[PDB]
Amino acid sequence: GWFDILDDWLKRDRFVFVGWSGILLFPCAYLALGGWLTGTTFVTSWYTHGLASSYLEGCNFLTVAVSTPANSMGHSLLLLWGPEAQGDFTRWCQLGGLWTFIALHGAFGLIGFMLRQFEIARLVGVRPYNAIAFSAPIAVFVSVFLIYPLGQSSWFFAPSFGVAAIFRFLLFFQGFHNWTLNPFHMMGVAGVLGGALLCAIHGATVENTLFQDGEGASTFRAFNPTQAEETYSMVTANRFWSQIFGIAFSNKRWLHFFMLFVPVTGLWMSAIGVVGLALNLRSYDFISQEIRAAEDPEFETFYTKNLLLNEGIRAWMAPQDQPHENFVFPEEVLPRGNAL
Amino acid sequence: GLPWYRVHTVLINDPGRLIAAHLMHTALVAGWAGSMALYELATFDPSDPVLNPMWRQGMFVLPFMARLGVTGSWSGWSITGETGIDPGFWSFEGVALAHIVLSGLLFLAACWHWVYWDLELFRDPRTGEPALDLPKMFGIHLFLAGLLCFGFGAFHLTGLFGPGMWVSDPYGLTGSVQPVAPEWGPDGFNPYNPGGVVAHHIAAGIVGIIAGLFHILVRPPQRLYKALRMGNIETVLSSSIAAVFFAAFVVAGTMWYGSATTPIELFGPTRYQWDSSYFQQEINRRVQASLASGATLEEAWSAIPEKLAFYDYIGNNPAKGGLFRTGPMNKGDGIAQAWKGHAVFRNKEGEELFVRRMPAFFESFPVILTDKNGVVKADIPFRRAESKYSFEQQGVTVSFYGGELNGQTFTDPPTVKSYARKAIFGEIFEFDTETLNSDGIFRTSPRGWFTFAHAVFALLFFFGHIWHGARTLFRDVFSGIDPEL
Amino acid sequence: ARRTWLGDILRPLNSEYGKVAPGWGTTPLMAVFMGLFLVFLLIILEIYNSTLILDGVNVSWKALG
Amino acid sequence: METLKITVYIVVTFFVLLFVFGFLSGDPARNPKRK
Amino acid sequence: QEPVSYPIFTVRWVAVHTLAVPTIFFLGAIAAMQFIQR
Amino acid sequence: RPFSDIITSVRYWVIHSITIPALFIAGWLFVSTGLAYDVFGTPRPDSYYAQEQRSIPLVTDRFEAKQQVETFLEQLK
Amino acid sequence: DGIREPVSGSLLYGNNIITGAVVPSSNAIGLHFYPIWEAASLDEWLYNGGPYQLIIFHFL
Amino acid sequence: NFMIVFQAEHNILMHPFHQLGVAGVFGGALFCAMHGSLVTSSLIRETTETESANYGYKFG
Amino acid sequence: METITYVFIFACIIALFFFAIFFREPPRIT
Amino acid sequence: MEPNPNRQPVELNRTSLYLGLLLILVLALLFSSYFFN
Amino acid sequence: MEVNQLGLIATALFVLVPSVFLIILYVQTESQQK
Amino acid sequence: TITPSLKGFFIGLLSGAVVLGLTFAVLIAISQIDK
Ligand code: CLA
Ligand code: CLA
Ligand code: CLA
Ligand code: CLA
Ligand code: CLA
Ligand code: CLA
Ligand SMILES: CC(C)=CCC/C(C)=C/CC/C(C)=C/CC/C(C)=C/CC/C(C)=C/CC/C(C)=C/CC/C(C)=C/CC/C(C)=C/CC/C(C)=C/CC1=CC(=O)C(C)=C(C)C1=O
Ligand SMILES: CCCCCCCCCCCCCCCCCC(=O)OC[C@H](CO[C@@H]1O[C@H](CO)[C@H](O)[C@H](O)[C@H]1O)OC(=O)CCCCCCCCCCCCCCCCC
Ligand SMILES: CCCCCCCCCCCCCCCCCC(=O)OC[C@H](CO[C@@H]1O[C@H](CO)[C@H](O)[C@H](O)[C@H]1O)OC(=O)CCCCCCCCCCCCCCCCC
Ligand SMILES: CC1=C(/C=C/C(C)=C/C=C/C(C)=C/C=C/C=C(C)/C=C/C=C(C)/C=C/C2=C(C)CCCC2(C)C)C(C)(C)CCC1
Ligand SMILES: CC1=C(/C=C/C(C)=C/C=C/C(C)=C/C=C/C=C(C)/C=C/C=C(C)/C=C/C2=C(C)CCCC2(C)C)C(C)(C)CCC1
Ligand SMILES: [Fe+3]
Repeated sequence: GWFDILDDWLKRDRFVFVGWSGILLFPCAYLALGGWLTGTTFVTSWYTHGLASSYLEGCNFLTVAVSTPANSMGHSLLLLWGPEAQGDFTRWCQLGGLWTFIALHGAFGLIGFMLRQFEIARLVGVRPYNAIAFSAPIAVFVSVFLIYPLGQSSWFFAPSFGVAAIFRFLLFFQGFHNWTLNPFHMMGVAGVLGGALLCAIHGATVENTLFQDGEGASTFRAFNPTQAEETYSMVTANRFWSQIFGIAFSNKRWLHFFMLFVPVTGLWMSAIGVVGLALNLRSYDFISQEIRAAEDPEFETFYTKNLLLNEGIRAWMAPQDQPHENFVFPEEVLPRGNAL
Repeated sequence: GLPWYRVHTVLINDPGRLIAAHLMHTALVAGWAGSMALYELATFDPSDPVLNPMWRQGMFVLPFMARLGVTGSWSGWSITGETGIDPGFWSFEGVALAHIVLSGLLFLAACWHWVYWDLELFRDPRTGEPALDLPKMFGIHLFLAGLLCFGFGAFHLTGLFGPGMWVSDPYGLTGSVQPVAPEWGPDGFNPYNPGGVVAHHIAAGIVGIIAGLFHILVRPPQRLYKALRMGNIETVLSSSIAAVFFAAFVVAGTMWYGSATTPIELFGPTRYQWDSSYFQQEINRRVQASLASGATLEEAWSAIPEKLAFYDYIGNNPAKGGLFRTGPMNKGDGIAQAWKGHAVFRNKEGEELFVRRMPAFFESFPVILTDKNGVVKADIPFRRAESKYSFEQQGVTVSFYGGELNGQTFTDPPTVKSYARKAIFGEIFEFDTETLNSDGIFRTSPRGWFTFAHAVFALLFFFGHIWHGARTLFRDVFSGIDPEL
Repeated sequence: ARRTWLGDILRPLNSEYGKVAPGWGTTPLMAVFMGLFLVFLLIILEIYNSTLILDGVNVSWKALG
Repeated sequence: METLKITVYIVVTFFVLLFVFGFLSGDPARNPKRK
Repeated sequence: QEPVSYPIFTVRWVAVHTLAVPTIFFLGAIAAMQFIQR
Repeated sequence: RPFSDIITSVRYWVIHSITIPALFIAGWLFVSTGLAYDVFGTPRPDSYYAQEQRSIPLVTDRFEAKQQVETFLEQLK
Repeated sequence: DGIREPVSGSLLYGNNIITGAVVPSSNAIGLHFYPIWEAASLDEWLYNGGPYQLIIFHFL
Repeated sequence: NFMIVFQAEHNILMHPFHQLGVAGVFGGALFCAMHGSLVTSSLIRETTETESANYGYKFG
Repeated sequence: METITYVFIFACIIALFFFAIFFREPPRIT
Repeated sequence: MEPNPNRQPVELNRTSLYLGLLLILVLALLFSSYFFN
Repeated sequence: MEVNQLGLIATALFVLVPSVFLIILYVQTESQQK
Repeated sequence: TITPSLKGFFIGLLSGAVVLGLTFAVLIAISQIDK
């Protein structure tokens, strides 16, 4: 009646589509972006960590963030109307209400886009591989921004939206979990560099086996969008690659599926890796190495250097990185290379 | 033909064989359960429950049947700690062998159903090819579940025929199985209230009967039938999987933050109790209450339970340990024997010092002695000829109150350092590392393994969900598209 | 196919594979179960995270009998 | 260890000479078109 | 393209106007911050 | 529809050259009268410390968090 | 580090795959060309991180 | 070990060029994934639903 | 004990390269 | 038994055999370091 | 130092049973026809 | 009794319901106008 009217007004063709997914996607995405943009502009983090992170306080674009809540909030969501600000907007901004605001509204914007991709694919009449492929960034998002702080004691250890605050996350993860020495991260890095490797090489091969159909040196003008005749010699690409490297694709369908497969799996394996850290289960040691370095003090490996360096990262970043513990270390118990 | 990742697709259109496969799978899950129980009963030490409980020995399936009230062993020892019992048939072994017999029954039927797959029952009485009437089945199965859920909550948890369930006190010193009683109050929604769990299985029980009846009586609207691709079995798969990782994420969370149904006596303390100093506060409450009523320090601190001090130790914190450190918690730092007692460090002046205790985050933390204000008075310095606050220059002594070192003092610097560098771990115990060849590096808790695994599986079952949802909604547009030519 | 005693007992339960109910039917009745169930999930989640501070309910370990 | 210097130099020299003589030897007509 | 039975303000209208007034208001405020002495 | 049709029509100019300077001035005056400091409660660069509290303000309870920060602002820090 | 602290990077002297490496040339050797025949013995050519230069020049 | 000493002695993360390098790798990986999905979702029907989709291409 | 396991796996991987290159399934145009 | 027309063979080929062996082998080499600990 | 002899068995089964699984799958379909 | 959290919670439920109702009413009205 009115339902099929609401249907065909939404599912209609326009300069940019909306659909049923539009109803969830657009408010959530727009609020999350808008929140980050006002947070980086006016909002302090001086009542939480003792930082300044906004243009109003005098910070540049490389040092701003919408910073996390305080440690004493636990895992509270900090709702505007709730009994931690009691209907008050100023305190709600100071206590970090914008971080959770942005995080939840962005979490629903991701589901909106995911659904939007499904809907447009069902409409156009193609297979939905692009929506299955898009579950890797949502896996990463909910493993790093949601599951990891929910395994810890607060939102305080989650990464803050900002570039330098993510850099501090990199150093924190390296320092306290030795994150590069965990095999799931090895697999994620490999998967991602292999995605990057396939990108350059596939482009370079297709663009350097093109047929003559133009008049000018540029061959960008020899293309019509129809698929009636082939646009690059696949046979030649195979013959080339089987001879310079040893193995080659001889199946386009499989080549493009390999391109889908490598980085999405990489990110999935890394998502399993960071949920493993949320319980503080962390690959940090090989027991055989400790017992050996215990019985022989003139044994050295690069791994032992890395653990001494991890000591340096932790002991020197802990004071201003965990102010809620009110840590005070004397200057004589800080670790030093020259004291060894 | 079929590739290796679609080989189990000869059961999509054939019901008889599908039942057989499901039955055979259930027989494996049940056989594994029985066999795991037997395996853990071969590696449990029951003599010491105060300093060698189940959750320190890396027992995974043993607490789950102790949660509902099995406590007996035919050996005549219980996990509560009483000896010279008899439970009748139902011991740990009883359940353990019962699962073996059930596995066998299910395997025999699975063979039958694989062989006699063709029945008139699966054929349509109109078209004569295999169909299942899925809404009817949902109705019957919701009826079956609601009836059994109502039965479990009504007869088992109340102990009105059954045992009851395991309840404890806030500090997990005394824990038992008792009949519990329902609560329909608002407090029935507090997870730290047993009564609410009883009330649930009754209320949600009858709600399950009504809906189970409803779905058998009415027939689905045309609109939903066409919408969620009904009559295609593969959407039942997709919906059911969405429900599974809902449930998984909940049991990972309720286990990790703890609840009244994962007491701190069948899974050990949580980390949210170490960082909030849950047990240190009860210990202080008792000892100040003891000193105010009059007592000396020696008397007062020896009055503390061995259990309540044993929880106040970072080796029971499941946030310590690692991903590739294997075996029991005992394999990490030895089987506890006895308590050395509370350590009190003092300066030559006459002031009492306090050692800052280690956080969960670190893998080595500097040793610092502060006084009341919070300012450092002593430390063990990392630097090796530059010191101001070292124990030798300050004259630090250590005294013990309570336990086997009671009334003792140590005044030579190495022993004072030895006790202080392990005082950052909390209370001091004596451990035995020569009977499981422990190497002194922590191992994580069964609580922690549980929440790690179920989180991982939930994160994968989300992928499972969105893939099987796509297969049922793009069934007729797979195998490539008509290129409209 | 093969006829059996047990199949004959259970036969009327899988024969209605075709039947639907006309128009939108009960779909408006479902929509409030959606619904108030989701509101209930909110309530019990917000009690557990202590964003509702009801009198008589104290979410703590210090509530065990 | 002194013999080792000389035989490594001879090997290296042999390969670099094949290389240069190879590129003087008619390489711009080794293409499959316009040979 | 945006509809041809033409509602008075279409969907493109809110899309450009939820991104028009904040950025004009913002680059006027960010510019004022530059002339704060600090 | 192309920007060429939008960049020319007089009604476009008669709205815009009137609305945009008001918004530009509303945005300018918002920071320059110091109102952004009160509505977001961000400190001015003479109000991060006080002469009786020379350490960082830190919240340490979550239901009196409100009262704790109002105390720090009431004593003129 | 040219002050007599060797580093083990070989599997046979108790490393696994993750910790193993070919350990760079010595700080004492510098930017010098250091083949087998500019050393007094193979023993001390290996002691100064000899194979490191030998892999990388050929590889580049 | 190399990365960690490199970061300490020069702070490579605040160098704008390293930031373009990670953008190129993240974007390269990203364009690979979406290119793969868009092409494999547009394939023609020469197959059936018991034999893989990849036997629609017969070589060259 | 540990070194043998490692080198056996590396040896299997280079033998696989040889077999995969010189005993492939020959891709042939139709 | 009684013939069932739903049953079908599985097809595995030489290239997929190589890919699978390579994946199991590089996985083996990566995780042995942690299993031995 | 230490080698763990259950870790040995762990790799041994990990690399055996799927290689054996794959070698049987590849051999039975090539031993049949056209 | 009605704790302060219960008043804030009821306000947030009603205001969230209102947002969703007005947006759905807005889409129906505009779609139904230009049929
Ligand atoms: C569709 C888009 C959308 C979505 C999904 C959300 C979702 C959310 N918002 Mg948001 N919001 C939106 C649009 C949206 N908002 C818009 C347009 C604005 C501007 C007005 C806001 C402004 C806003 C603010 C300022 C905040 C939120 C917050 C929140 C979160 C807290 C819970 C909440 O309010 O849930 C939304 C929905 C409900 C609470 C209830 C829906 C109830 C329904 C479906 C039926 C009710 C039935 C019945 C009447 C019950 C009777 C019971 C009785 C008999 C006992 C949550 C993720 C907060 C947040 O992120 O905090 C961290 C926060 O600070 N919202
Ligand atoms: C037929 C009788 C029967 C009985 C009485 C038991 C009893 C027991 N089994 Mg066994 N088991 C059985 C059959 C049986 N089993 C079969 C057929 C299998 C094969 C799958 C198993 C597999 C099995 C395993 C794998 C294990 C046990 C274990 C145990 C113990 C578990 C207690 C516990 O904490 O459960 C806890 C169970 C839950 C919390 C599950 C709740 C599921 C819910 C929430 C789903 C709701 C879905 C529903 C449709 C929604 C609507 C409901 C409606 C009312 C509104 C207990 C002694 C455990 C053990 O330690 O054994 C030694 C264990 O790990 N059993
Ligand atoms: C007066 C009757 C009555 C009573 C006393 C109870 C009592 C209870 N019910 Mg129950 N119930 C009843 C009737 C009743 N029920 C009826 C009639 C129904 C309808 C069938 C239900 C349906 C119902 C459900 C579905 C659930 C309960 C749960 C609970 C418990 C809630 C408190 C708790 O432990 O939360 C503990 C946990 C929570 C409050 C968490 C809820 C989280 C939700 C809503 C979202 C999860 C999002 C996501 C998937 C998580 C991961 C995100 C990731 C990105 C990080 C409590 C014991 C819950 C339970 O047993 O938990 C163990 C649960 O899941 N009840
Ligand atoms: C993260 C992305 C995601 C995506 C893309 C999908 C996609 C799909 N789901 Mg699915 N689902 C998800 C997550 C997701 N789901 C989660 C987390 C759950 C809960 C366990 C479910 C449970 C579920 C079931 C049980 C079923 C589906 C079904 C479907 C399919 C069709 C229906 C549909 O699109 O509903 C998508 C619907 C939503 C994403 C819900 C949107 C909710 C909104 C609009 C309001 C939220 C309330 C309020 C405003 C905010 C509260 C905030 C709170 C934190 C306080 C489709 C393949 C069906 C299916 O597979 O049919 C074949 C089916 O049976 N879904
Ligand atoms: C919950 C039950 C469940 C069921 C009944 C199915 C059923 C099915 N899945 Mg499936 N799936 C599930 C969960 C499930 N899945 C989950 C959780 C995910 C996310 C990880 C997926 C992701 C998935 C994909 C992506 C694909 C399937 C496919 C298939 C179909 C093809 C036949 C098949 O299984 O190949 C039989 C497969 C084999 C014999 C090879 C398996 C070799 C391995 C990996 C075995 C490892 C065993 C494991 C370690 C044991 C522990 C299990 C643990 C959970 C307890 C079939 C309908 C395929 C399909 O739909 O084809 C059209 C396809 O492409 N599934
Ligand atoms: C979850 C959200 C998230 C978001 C949105 C960003 C965003 C960004 N990160 Mg970060 N990052 C994150 C999480 C996030 N990060 C996490 C979890 C980690 C891992 C720990 C990192 C680690 C990280 C590092 C180490 C670095 C970045 C950098 C960057 C910038 C990269 C620019 C680029 O080309 O990227 C690649 C992306 C693309 C090529 C996509 C297209 C971008 C363009 C051309 C168009 C933009 C269009 C529009 C404005 C946005 C989309 C709208 C939509 C409706 C279509 C960018 C601002 C770098 C940085 O800060 O540089 C200053 C850098 O060094 N990221
Ligand atoms: C003593 C010794 C030697 C000891 C060994 C030391 C050592 C470090 C050993 C290594 C072992 C190690 C630690 C491994 C760790 C990581 C590991 C186990 C990773 C695998 C797990 C993983 C990440 C899984 C998920 C992601 C994934 C699949 C990643 C793989 C990434 C990867 C390298 C991809 C291959 C990239 C590649 C080079 C492709 C070339 C393809 C090719 C032939 C293209 C040419 C081509 C292009 C065209 O366009 C067309 C048209 C045609 C026709 C054509 O042909
Ligand atoms: C294990 C890796 C193997 C890789 C194998 C494959 C790739 C390599 C293929 C080629 C391998 C063989 C290369 C040729 C080796 C030559 C032997 C060799 O090193 O001998 C020279 C070696 C050098 O011996 C070195 O001596 C050093 C001190 O100077 C140290 O003691 C070293 O440890 C010792 O190795 O000596 C011997 O082998 C014993 C003495 C031999 C005396 C007869 C030599 C020939 C005499 C006539 C030619 C003299 C030339 C120099 C003078 C010129 C005129 C002034
Ligand atoms: C329940 C517990 C007990 C169970 C019983 C014991 C354990 C059983 C274990 C079974 C394990 C099976 C795993 C099989 C893997 C086979 C893989 C496979 O066949 O792929 C190839 C397969 C098959 O591919 C298809 O095969 C078909 C049938 O032959 C046709 O030929 C198709 O055209 C072809 O494309 O592809 C897929 O399955 C798609 C998903 C991708 C799979 C991985 C691709 C390979 C990627 C290589 C990455 C190498 C990384 C190097 C890293 C270097 C680091 C320095
Ligand atoms: C928070 C909040 C909210 C929301 C809000 C919003 C939504 C806002 C928005 C806002 C916005 C929305 C903003 C925007 C801004 C913008 C900007 C900031 C821009 C920038 C730009 C630039 C910077 C440029 C650059 C360039 C380019 C781009 C190109 C080239 C050239 C150049 C370089 C020049 C609400 C109310 C709901 C509630 C309360 C709270
Ligand atoms: C027939 C019969 C019988 C028998 C029975 C039996 C004997 C049973 C049991 C059996 C058993 C004996 C069972 C068991 C099983 C097992 C299983 C089922 C397993 C599984 C496993 C798994 C699956 C694993 C996995 C994993 C891994 C490997 C690693 C990591 C982790 C995881 C978990 C993932 C009798 C005498 C009664 C009589 C009648 C007939
Ligand atoms: Fe391409």
